[PDB]
Amino acid sequence: MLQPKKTKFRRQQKGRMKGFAQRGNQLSFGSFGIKSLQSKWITGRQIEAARIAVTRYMQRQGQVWVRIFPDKPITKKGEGVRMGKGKGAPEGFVAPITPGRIIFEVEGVPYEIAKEALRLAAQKLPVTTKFVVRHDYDIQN
Amino acid sequence: LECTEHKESGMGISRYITTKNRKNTTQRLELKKYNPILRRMTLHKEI
Amino acid sequence: VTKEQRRQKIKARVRGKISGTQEKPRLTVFRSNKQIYAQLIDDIAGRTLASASSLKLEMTGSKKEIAAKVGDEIAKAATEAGISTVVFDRNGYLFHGRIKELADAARKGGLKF
Amino acid sequence: MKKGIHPENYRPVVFKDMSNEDIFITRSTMTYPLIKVEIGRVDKFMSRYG
Amino acid sequence: GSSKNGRESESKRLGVKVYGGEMAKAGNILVRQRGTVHHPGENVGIGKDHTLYALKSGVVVFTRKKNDRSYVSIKTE
Amino acid sequence: TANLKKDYQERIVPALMKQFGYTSVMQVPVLKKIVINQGLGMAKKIIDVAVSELTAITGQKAVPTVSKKKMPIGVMVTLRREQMYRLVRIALPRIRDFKGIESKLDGRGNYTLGINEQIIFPEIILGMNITFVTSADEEGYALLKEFGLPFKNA
Amino acid sequence: KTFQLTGTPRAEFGKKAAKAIRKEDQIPAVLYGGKGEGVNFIVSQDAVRNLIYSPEIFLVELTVEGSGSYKAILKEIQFHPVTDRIIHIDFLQVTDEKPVVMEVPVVLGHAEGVKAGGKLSLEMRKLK
Amino acid sequence: RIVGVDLPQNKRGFIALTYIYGIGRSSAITILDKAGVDRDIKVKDWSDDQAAAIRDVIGAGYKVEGDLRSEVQLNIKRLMDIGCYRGIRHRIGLPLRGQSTKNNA
RNA sequence: CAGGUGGUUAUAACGUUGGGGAUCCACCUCUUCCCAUCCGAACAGAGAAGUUAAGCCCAACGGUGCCGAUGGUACUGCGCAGUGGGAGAGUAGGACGCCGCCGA
RNA sequence: GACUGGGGUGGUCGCCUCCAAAAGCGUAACGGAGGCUUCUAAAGGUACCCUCAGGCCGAACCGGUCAGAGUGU
Ligand SMILES: [K+]
Ligand SMILES: [Mg+2]
Ligand SMILES: [Mg+2]
Ligand SMILES: [Mg+2]
Ligand SMILES: [Mg+2]
Ligand SMILES: [Mg+2]
Ligand code: NA
Ligand code: NA
Ligand code: NA
Repeated sequence: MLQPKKTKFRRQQKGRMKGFAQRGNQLSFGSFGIKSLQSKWITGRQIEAARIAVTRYMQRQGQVWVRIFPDKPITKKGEGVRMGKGKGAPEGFVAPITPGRIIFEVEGVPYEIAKEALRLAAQKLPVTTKFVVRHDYDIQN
Repeated sequence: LECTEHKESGMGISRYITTKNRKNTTQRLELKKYNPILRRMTLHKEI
Repeated sequence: VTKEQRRQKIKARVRGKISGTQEKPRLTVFRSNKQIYAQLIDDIAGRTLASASSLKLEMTGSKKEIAAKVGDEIAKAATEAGISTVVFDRNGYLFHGRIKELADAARKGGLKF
Repeated sequence: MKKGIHPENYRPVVFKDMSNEDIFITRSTMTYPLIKVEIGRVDKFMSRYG
Repeated sequence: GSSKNGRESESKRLGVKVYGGEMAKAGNILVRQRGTVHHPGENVGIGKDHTLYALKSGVVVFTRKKNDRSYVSIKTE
Repeated sequence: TANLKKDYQERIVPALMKQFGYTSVMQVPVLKKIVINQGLGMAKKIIDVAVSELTAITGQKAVPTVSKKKMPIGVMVTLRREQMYRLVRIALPRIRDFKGIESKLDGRGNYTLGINEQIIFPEIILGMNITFVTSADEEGYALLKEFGLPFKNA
Repeated sequence: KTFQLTGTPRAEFGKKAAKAIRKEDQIPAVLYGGKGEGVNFIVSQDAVRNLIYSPEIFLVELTVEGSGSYKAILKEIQFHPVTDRIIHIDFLQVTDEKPVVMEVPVVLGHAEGVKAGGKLSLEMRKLK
Repeated sequence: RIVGVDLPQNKRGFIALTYIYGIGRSSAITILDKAGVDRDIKVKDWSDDQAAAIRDVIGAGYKVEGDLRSEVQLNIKRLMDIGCYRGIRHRIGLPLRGQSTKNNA
């Protein structure tokens, strides 16, 4: 489970996700990847499940990069607790993403293997996804 | 240990009210201050 | 820490308080290893009104008397230019020695300051 | 420079080596006063028996 | 349970009071500030709490010098 | 006088040792000042005794050194224009255990000679830790070879 | 190692003009470098095939209808964050002197070769 | 002072010479007799000539001080590195002159 | 041939390479007095023994800093992206200052 | 006694600073974080003179590259 080793502040205001991702929207470090098409909070459990899927596929070959990191703490109130009286109990960390942000990247496997593995990873994520490849890629060899 | 201090020896009389730390300055504080009655600078001492 | 920057800091400190106008011009002084230069400056215009130095002036062998002669000369030049009040600028030097003699001689002359 | 703070009796003294005939003169703070200063196995076998 | 927060001090109404180009009488307060966000210049004085005020009557001028340092001055007559 | 007379007479570094031969004696390396600093954390009479020891060794008063956290944790003395350039001359007739003084430089020329025993002093647990700041244009070793003192590995 | 391209002149600037250009399936492009002011023009998404391509096809010969003809190379490309479509192209005009640094594909220790058009100083490409 | 060693200034010669590493009572007596100095003279009472004679007798023979220390260290190092019985006994810290352990150090 | 003192927010700074010297500046020489620090290193004084080595000035250098378009994009006002405003970063490039007064 | 996502329990009640605060000022929550109920006879005034912290080299001292330090709280 990805989460910061230390943090300055325990609580964070629930911000707002606004437009498209202007950084991290281009395939760097790899040849194939998947971009989000929605705005959402991605949890560490979802990230780990998707990474496990994409690594169980492709066998032992290739390399996989995860490009987002959960560093936003969230809280939950709890059953029987009324509104008010401060923040609730901490319940982990999330990464907020907007459409265009690349979540997963792979390199070192053929086109079909990459496409299938990234499909498998995308099926465990809470956002609809687009599969992308680097534009200077050669389809053969 | 910080307290009110009164400076005196005017001429009515001339008084100045200041503060001091008595533990730091056990001895009596004496300074030259302007005297309104005599219109000159005279030595005032803590009472 | 070069002596140039050491004097530049003191020059900035002195100029923080002293500035010259057409009335009460700045009297700035440069020392050097020999001779001594005095200048009368109107700072709002960036224009020098009077000057004096010991480059063509030589009477004794000792810098204190040479500085006194320069002070007398600059007092004369200022009174001829129509200057009676000034403000002295140390120009980064300690007010003691040759500059002290120059200022004292300028006091013996005109330049009521 | 500061008069009095610096140690006094800074006379000129001579260092003389008693076993090297060397004389030096300095101003060590201690007509110069004189201070005297002072300044294998096979072979063994062949030697024993041969 | 309970919250350990809930405190806040009163606002001090800091900021620029007379902007560049306006006319200021003598003694008018120009800036309320903590420290020297703006430094005094010609015909401008600075108080104990770094309040900038006019020493004359004229037009307020804001200027920027080296290190983007901001100066407030008064142009008179 | 001191060794300054002989040094000015010879001045062989510009020609005999060569280098910096710009017809300028102002390029010849010279020894700026010699600084002796003992230093000790025992404080409090240790400093009041070490100041006397340094003063006796040097011929000039040694002010205590602050430790900045506010105590006199060291004693030091700086000598110039009269340290045999008689300090170097007095140090020349000395010995302690054996020979083999180190030849470590400082990147600009500084014989920072660390001596454990203070019994090698003809006048006098301690230390010496003497240093020689010199204006070597500061050659690391080429102009730092103007040392007349003992040195290991020749 | 020589692409051919033609450009419709562009004189309207702003978000409105760029949107109007892109609605009819074309790309705003600028060309600068060397002496002379820059040239603004419009190319077509079909016309650009040096972008979705394996090699570094230097020497794009551009004929701009309102201007002359130049030999340039790809300098900067802007993509849409979501659709990955091409939204703007900037070309650097290469001259005889003033060598231009670019990226040249690597085969296994090989390259594609840059000696003409561009002078020298090729950095790398896909140095994995 | 004598060989780089400061002697007890208030002791007789035949005792104060034993304070040098490499000279005992017998060597001190022999050195004084060969140099021609009476053995019952305090160190402070030695003439300059007598001190020179004693130093010159100490030289040319009687390996003392740092020379003897280096010689002994070299001998011990050679004995240890030859890997003999006495070498391993010295390396392990046990008696090597025939003494029996299990009862005394 | 160099010095002093100012305006202009480093396009002005830093740096590397090379060259100065009748006097101008500086390094440099010595502490009797003024004055100062454990130390004439700094500060202060005394007049000319030698140096252009260093400071300083000049010239070349686009090296580190600094500045910086056009086009596009982000964002945004109008209660509709129809009609207006429009970055930041980056890329072309620029830049080894520009104007005064005094003295020689 | 009051506030209070019913009341009670728990917490809080005056002042200071940051964020919430939407690029003037102002602006709420039992929203998120911390402090105060003093201190200094110099830690006040002025003239003069200085410049921290960090990394490296040598062995508190030397050397030259460099706003991090301090400003009682
Ligand atoms: K723009
Ligand atoms: Mg506030
Ligand atoms: Mg811009
Ligand atoms: Mg109630
Ligand atoms: Mg506001
Ligand atoms: Mg607002
Ligand atoms: Na509140
Ligand atoms: Na910039
Ligand atoms: Na930019």
